[PDB]
Amino acid sequence: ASRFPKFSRGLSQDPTTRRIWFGIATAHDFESHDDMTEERLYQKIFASHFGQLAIIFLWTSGNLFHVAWQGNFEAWGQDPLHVRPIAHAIWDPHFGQPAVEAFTRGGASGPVNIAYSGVYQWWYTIGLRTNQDLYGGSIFLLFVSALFLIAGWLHLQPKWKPSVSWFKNAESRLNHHLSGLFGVSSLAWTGHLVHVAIPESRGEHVRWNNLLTALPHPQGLGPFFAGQWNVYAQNPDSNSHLFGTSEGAGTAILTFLGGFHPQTQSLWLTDMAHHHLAIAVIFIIAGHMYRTNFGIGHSMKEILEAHTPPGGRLGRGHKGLYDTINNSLHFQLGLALASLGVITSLVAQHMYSLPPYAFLAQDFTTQAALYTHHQYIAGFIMTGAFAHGAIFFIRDYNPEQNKDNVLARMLEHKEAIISHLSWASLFLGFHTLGLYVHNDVMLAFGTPEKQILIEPVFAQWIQSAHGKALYGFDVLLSSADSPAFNAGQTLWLPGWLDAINNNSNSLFLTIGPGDFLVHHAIALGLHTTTLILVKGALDARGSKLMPDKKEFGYSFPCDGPGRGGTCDISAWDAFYLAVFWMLNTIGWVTFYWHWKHITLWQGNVAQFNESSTYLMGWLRDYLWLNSSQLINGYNPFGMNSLSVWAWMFLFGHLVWATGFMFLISWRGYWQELIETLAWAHERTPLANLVRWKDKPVALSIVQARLVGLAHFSVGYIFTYAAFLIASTSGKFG
Amino acid sequence: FTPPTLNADTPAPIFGGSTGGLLRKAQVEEFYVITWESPKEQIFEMPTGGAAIMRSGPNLLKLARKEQCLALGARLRTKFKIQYQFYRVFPNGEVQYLHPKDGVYPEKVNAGRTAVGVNNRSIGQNANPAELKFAHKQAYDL
Amino acid sequence: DDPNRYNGFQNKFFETFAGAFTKRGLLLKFLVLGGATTIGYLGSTSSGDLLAIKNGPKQAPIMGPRGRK
Amino acid sequence: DVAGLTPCKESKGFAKRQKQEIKKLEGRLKLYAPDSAPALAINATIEKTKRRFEFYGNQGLLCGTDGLPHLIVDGDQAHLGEFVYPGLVFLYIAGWIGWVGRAYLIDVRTSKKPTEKEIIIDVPLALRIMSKGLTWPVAAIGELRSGKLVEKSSNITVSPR
Amino acid sequence: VIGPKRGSIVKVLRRESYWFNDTGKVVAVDQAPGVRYPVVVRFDKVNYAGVSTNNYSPDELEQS
Amino acid sequence: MTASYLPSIFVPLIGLVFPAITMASLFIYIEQDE
Amino acid sequence: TSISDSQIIVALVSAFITGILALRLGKSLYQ
Amino acid sequence: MQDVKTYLSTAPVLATLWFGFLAGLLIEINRFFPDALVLPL
Amino acid sequence: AHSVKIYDTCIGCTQCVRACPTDVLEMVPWDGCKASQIASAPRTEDCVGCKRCESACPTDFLSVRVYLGAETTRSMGLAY
Ligand code: CLA
Ligand code: CLA
Ligand code: CLA
Ligand code: CLA
Ligand code: CLA
Ligand code: CLA
Ligand code: CLA
Ligand SMILES: CC1=C(/C=C/C(C)=C/C=C/C(C)=C/C=C/C=C(C)/C=C/C=C(C)/C=C/C2=C(C)CCCC2(C)C)C(C)(C)CCC1
Ligand code: SF4
Repeated sequence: ASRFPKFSRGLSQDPTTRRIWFGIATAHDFESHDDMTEERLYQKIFASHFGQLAIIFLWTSGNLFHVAWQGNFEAWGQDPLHVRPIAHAIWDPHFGQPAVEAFTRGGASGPVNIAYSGVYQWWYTIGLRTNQDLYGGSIFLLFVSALFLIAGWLHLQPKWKPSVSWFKNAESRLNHHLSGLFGVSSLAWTGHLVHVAIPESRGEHVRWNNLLTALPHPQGLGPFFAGQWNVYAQNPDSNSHLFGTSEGAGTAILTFLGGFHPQTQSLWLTDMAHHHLAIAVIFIIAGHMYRTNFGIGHSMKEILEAHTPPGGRLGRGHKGLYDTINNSLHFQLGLALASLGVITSLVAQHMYSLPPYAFLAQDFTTQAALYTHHQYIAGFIMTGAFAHGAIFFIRDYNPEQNKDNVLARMLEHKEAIISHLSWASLFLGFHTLGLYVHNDVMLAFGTPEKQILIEPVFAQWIQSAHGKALYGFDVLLSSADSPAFNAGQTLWLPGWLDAINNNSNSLFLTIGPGDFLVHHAIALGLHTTTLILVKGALDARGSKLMPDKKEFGYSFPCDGPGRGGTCDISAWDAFYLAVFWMLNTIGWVTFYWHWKHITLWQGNVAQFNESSTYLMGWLRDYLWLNSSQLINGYNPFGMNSLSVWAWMFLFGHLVWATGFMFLISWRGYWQELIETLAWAHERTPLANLVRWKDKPVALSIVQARLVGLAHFSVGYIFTYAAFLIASTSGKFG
Repeated sequence: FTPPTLNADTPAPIFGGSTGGLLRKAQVEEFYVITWESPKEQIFEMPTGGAAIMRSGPNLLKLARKEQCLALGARLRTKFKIQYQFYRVFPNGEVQYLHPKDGVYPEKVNAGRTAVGVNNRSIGQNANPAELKFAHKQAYDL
Repeated sequence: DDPNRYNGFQNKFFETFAGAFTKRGLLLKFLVLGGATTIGYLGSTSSGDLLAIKNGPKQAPIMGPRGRK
Repeated sequence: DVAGLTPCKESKGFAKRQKQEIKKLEGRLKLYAPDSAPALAINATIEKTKRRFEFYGNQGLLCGTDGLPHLIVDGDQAHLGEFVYPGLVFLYIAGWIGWVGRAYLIDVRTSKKPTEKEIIIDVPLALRIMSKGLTWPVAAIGELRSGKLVEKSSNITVSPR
Repeated sequence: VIGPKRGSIVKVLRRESYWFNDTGKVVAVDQAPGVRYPVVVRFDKVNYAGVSTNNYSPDELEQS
Repeated sequence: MTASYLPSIFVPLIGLVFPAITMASLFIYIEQDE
Repeated sequence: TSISDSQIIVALVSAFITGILALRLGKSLYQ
Repeated sequence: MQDVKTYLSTAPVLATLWFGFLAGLLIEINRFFPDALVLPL
Repeated sequence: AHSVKIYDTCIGCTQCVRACPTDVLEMVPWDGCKASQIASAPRTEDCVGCKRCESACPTDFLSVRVYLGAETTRSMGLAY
């Protein structure tokens, strides 16, 4: 009768606690709500996007405010290499005096947290210097979030609600997002870099009160409009330049040096400015491709129809894909998440090797935390992309309009795809595990010379093709007579070769047999997770065991014990099973990154080169060895600032085991137990006076799987984050 | 077929009590009542757990769920060869005859029975969910 | 259902008017206000001895590795 | 040298590992009488280690930083004996096994009770099938070219789309 | 007659059948006017439920 | 810190009072029959 | 330099207004 | 002997015999040709 | 409660009716099979969703199909 799940009549009429759980867990599945129209669906999605933007901007404004109010941003800027950043103050009434004095770091007057997000380095690089600058930024972002909230409320009003056709205008949206959202934003950012960040890094102080007075270049906009742009690169910064100080500074605003700043071990600000200018030009050009209102452009549908091979190997090609993609929000979500996961992996892989922020390479814990953060985010995003592809096939795929096109051909030979993924996973797993066990047994028997150590010569050849002279292949920028070397020796190679031939940084680290084995483990993880996800996506509509799986939806428990048993037969269950494998794969990736960088930072890379070829080395020289300071955070003899990370380590272990509980015992035990407890409560005096309204029931099968998965993932993340931070900050090395 | 009425003078089986029985649901929502005729005093197993002696004649047993009524009735039919019928009883005194709606057990085909839920096509000839997008109906409902 | 339990109960009826026959209006609002204000006052006016977080650090900073502070 | 790896003959780490292992074995040996069986076992260990290291040196293995032979699997002619030659031997053996298994399955699908033939293997039939694996690649190519190797997609069970 | 001859080898065209693109032997065909799936097919291999026989209409069976 | 008392004020609220009000309101809302 | 109490209260008022707008948007999403 | 030969031809007995023979062959090969990482040719 | 559907592939073996623990299915006259009967589900409001009727159907794919949903009081099998 219009209870809490007002969007679902069936849940509202459920007299159990299942109503509450499923109303909480099915709120954002707008397409499943009762009396849902596509117009209302699109408008609700638009307003929810506005709300998310407001939330993101509030989060960043709160970061700014807390750093401005409780941080040491000015003290850190005066002395970055010997000041620990402060995240925020701590007011825990449960602390004792030893905890109060253990957490007083960073020159604070009380317990504080030490930031590991890199916001200090990032804000110092972009020109922010004082706490008033950060406060102004926080207030501005509060205003921006308020504006987005106002917009989200406004476009839901009757006279400003957009129509469905407006939401399906793909060409105009692409044009505007490529030109303005991507291109003009990058143009504005390079304008900031030219006007504020670079002068700040060269000792000048440019703010709003002198933006029109401060001259970014002595020859302002003359050579720009005369075509002689080289004037903006005549006087680059010297190698004796000190960041933020006029000593050794130059006058060029758009250089092309490449490599790293010698004192900050980061990319040059002028190189990044020229980067953003170039990509802004490219994006603004690219955003003029499609046809909106002026008779010029492209018709994306006609592009898709035109692209069909005449030989018929692809069938009808891409005919009907425009309508399939524009009519299905799940296809768009899957594509967006795929691209976003790839780009997040790219960000993680490029910021550790090419640090863009000053004094960020020296902050080892910050680098490790950032890498692990973005890699886990990327993995989750990829799982989401595949899950939404499965949801597209179940709910949005029409075989009538998609007849013999590429999607239908994928569905046709899906058995071949899944079988070849199975073969690749099996081969990789068998041989990598066998080599690891061989090495383990050889070290166990005292004969390390009998190991199967395969040199990663392909990646080393690529490194040599990038300018690495350590392996002596002498080709493609490793040789003086190569045409690529001659072409590049004038522009970036003086910096790039110097940076890549420096082994003190993380630019193309030296690799060996352990690197070979772990990259093959990574390939195994990627291939197996993709196998599970693609199998779920392509068997989502049906299979031999359940030919009518599409009528049962995306997430259903099972089809009963008939036909041999049908546990985890849904595509949602494929996602459930692939979350474990992605967690494992990102765990391997981060374990490798972290160990490689611990042995690099400490200066003893021989430990990794000798111990990473067998798994006992991984257990002992990485996990057991680096957890000594972690587990001593609090002990019978006292406690220190790592006590919080020890407590979180144990906390993550506990949540992991509780996830095990929800994943092993399935439903019936708890339903019978709850029956018994209901009897007990109804028969107990002084307590049968208190009565429940929702009949207590055991958790459902899908809900049990999801709760166990959430516990497992939370324990995974917290345990590894605690270990990572404690072992990288207990020894700053 | 005229459904029988639920007599209130039918003795219950000899049972010593159990923790598996009627609860607050029986007094706020509904319960069930199964009746059967027995030729002799014999021991049967209660569906809620335990043993009881059925009367040599009419019997009357209160249950909390329909599934327990079917379990006891199936055991009675396949073991003691006893005809049974049960009713759904509401707190307001409403009694609904349930199991032999037409006097004949559902396993035997009987004339006058209407086909409910019967689809005139193969299971694999269902419409795709995509064609029924934004329509508040299911593929199997067509 | 014996009705003769207490004899002197005029005081208890007299003193309890804010809670009885109020439900969501008076009792709930009073409880929210008198919990928020009470805990705020206690946390703002607690002395150093009773509460360690407000006592503040007393020893010198322990200082971290690699000379970072 | 093929990724900055020195040959193990003039690798100082390889010789250091030789010396360390021999010294450890001799230290274990000092606590036993010369005529005792444990002494004979340890001396056999020492001889085994010496011959192992001499064999590793004589085949031009590439030792990295410290003494550890590293395998080159890029197809270099100087290292064909590490992966290409044993790899081909493996391919011959694995293809043998699979081919003869496939042949046995073919030869028992025409039987009246194939499942009994799978749980109870026809040893004479199986053995005369196994004998045919000597020339397995030729048979595989012949079946591929004739079209008897791959089943047509029209006769293979597939799930609904 | 209705469908294939008795004992003939027939291939299944039902997409939802466990024996799609598989060969079976016809056991019996019912000539009663009104039966929708009169052809009885025996198969050499069982399905997941353990059943090795099914009923099909003549239009979803082809001669080898 | 400019206002040291301000954490001692806010943390108790968002820690105890805000959850109390939020959970009370949500419990009243999800138990409505309408 | 360190922020003042006037700045703190300005931030608090701005957050209160943003909360009002958030509640408004939530009520608009509800129905 | 027909039944005994049939039992000995069962999957587990034949697997035991074949894998034991293979293990003995490999063990003896390693006895006479041990600790080889490179195929000499 | 749950939705139970019967298809024309049914052969009137009655095995789904005998396996039902809550008496949801029953056999009705029909003329599409040799048995001259077909299953039907007139009282699905009593269905719990066990799919025991599905396990008892001998057709290649099931002539009786249970789709679940709603999860009312009778569906959850609650005695309290
Ligand atoms: C120039 C015109 C223009 C502009 C500026 C925008 C801008 C926007 N639109 Mg679009 N829109 C337009 C025209 C335009 N629109 C037209 C003409 C239509 C149809 C007629 C639409 C239809 C439309 C819909 C239907 C939706 C939007 C949405 C949005 C907003 C989402 C932005 C977002 O989340 O990602 C912005 C992300 C970036 C800018 C980052 C891109 C950078 C890439 C990844 C490269 C990597 C750089 C890296 C991040 C930099 C590192 C930074 C680090 C230091 C922190 C955004 C503000 C969505 C929304 O949220 O609405 C509220 C939405 O749902 N628009
Ligand atoms: C769960 C999501 C999540 C979270 C919590 C984080 C958290 C973090 N990221 Mg990551 N990131 C994520 C997802 C996430 N990331 C994904 C999916 C991507 C891929 C696109 C990235 C890519 C990424 C990069 C490339 C970088 C980070 C950085 C950071 C850190 C700084 C905080 C931040 O982003 O500033 C929050 C900032 C904002 C919300 C403001 C962004 C808005 C920009 C400035 C818009 C510019 C357009 C402008 C308005 C146009 C002008 C208009 C007109 C004048 C022309 C922090 C550790 C940075 C870092 O590590 O620095 C130390 C960094 O460099 N992230
Ligand atoms: C742009 C990003 C994006 C968007 C817009 C959506 C939108 C949607 N998704 Mg997708 N999804 C995404 C990313 C996204 N998702 C990613 C990254 C993943 C991989 C993890 C998934 C995986 C996924 C699955 C598997 C499913 C959806 C579903 C849905 C729909 C309903 C979601 C719902 O009920 O919300 C309600 C929100 C929840 C139930 C989440 C509750 C909180 C979770 C469990 C995390 C809590 C962790 C922990 C307890 C909190 C921290 C504790 C602390 C102590 C550490 C909706 C259309 C569902 C759907 O379409 O149904 C057919 C569906 O089945 N999504
Ligand atoms: C260490 C734990 C572990 C291991 C070894 C495996 C191994 C495997 N999983 Mg599993 N899995 C695990 C944990 C594990 N999983 C967990 C925690 C989850 C989350 C629920 C999953 C979820 C999962 C899914 C969803 C899928 C897999 C798949 C796979 C296969 C991937 C291919 C591969 O590696 O082939 C190499 C094979 C192995 C590493 C297996 C071990 C081989 C042993 C060592 C050789 C035999 C030794 C010896 C002779 C036996 C002695 C016993 C006795 C005779 C005396 C493989 C069989 C995928 C699959 O089957 O695709 C083909 C797949 O779809 N797994
Ligand atoms: C999302 C951003 C964010 C986050 C996570 C935090 C986190 C914290 N703040 Mg800060 N704060 C923020 C923004 C944020 N703040 C902003 C924008 C302001 C300006 C008004 C402040 C002003 C502020 C003060 C004055 C104090 C804190 C304090 C605290 C701590 C205790 C919690 C508390 O009392 O909150 C109080 C928070 C507010 C009054 C700000 C309003 C809430 C903001 C706007 C976020 C709300 C929306 C956000 C998206 C959450 C959505 C909920 C959920 C869906 C995730 C905690 C570390 C206390 C502290 O330092 O203790 C040591 C303290 O005394 N905050
Ligand atoms: C990005 C985050 C995000 C966004 C944009 C939304 C958006 C939405 N959710 Mg989802 N949700 C989220 C996170 C999010 N939710 C999380 C983390 C959970 C917990 C798992 C839920 C659980 C959930 C449920 C169970 C339901 C929704 C509903 C809704 C809709 C809002 C209607 C409603 O009841 O508002 C709730 C909020 C308000 C009505 C007003 C309060 C707004 C915020 C939360 C607080 C504002 C500040 C507050 C007053 C304190 C400040 C004090 C002072 C300054 C004033 C809308 C589509 C409902 C719906 O109709 O779905 C279709 C619904 O039933 N959501
Ligand atoms: C897939 C992973 C893998 C791989 C590639 C290897 C590979 C190897 N291991 Mg390792 N090992 C593994 C897993 C693996 N092992 C695991 C999981 C364990 C734990 C149980 C071990 C434990 C282990 C130990 C303890 C030892 C090895 C040894 C060896 C080596 C030789 C073994 C041997 O019998 O060669 C001898 C050669 C043969 C048996 C040749 C095959 C003979 C057949 C019958 C073919 C006959 C010829 C054919 C018909 C004609 C071909 C053409 C002709 C021209 C040649 C070899 C480098 C040994 C070694 O020497 O270390 C370096 C050793 O001592 N391994
Ligand atoms: C299921 C599905 C889905 C999803 C899916 C996915 C998620 C996918 C993914 C995918 C992916 C994730 C992909 C990736 C890719 C990649 C690539 C393709 C790459 C390429 C590269 C290149 C080409 C390179 C080049 C180069 C280099 C090498 C370096 C230097 C420079 C240059 C540029 C030259 C959807 C929803 C759609 C729908 C349905 C189906
Ligand atoms: S549905 Fe299946 S089990 Fe039930 S009568 Fe029809 S064929 Fe028999």
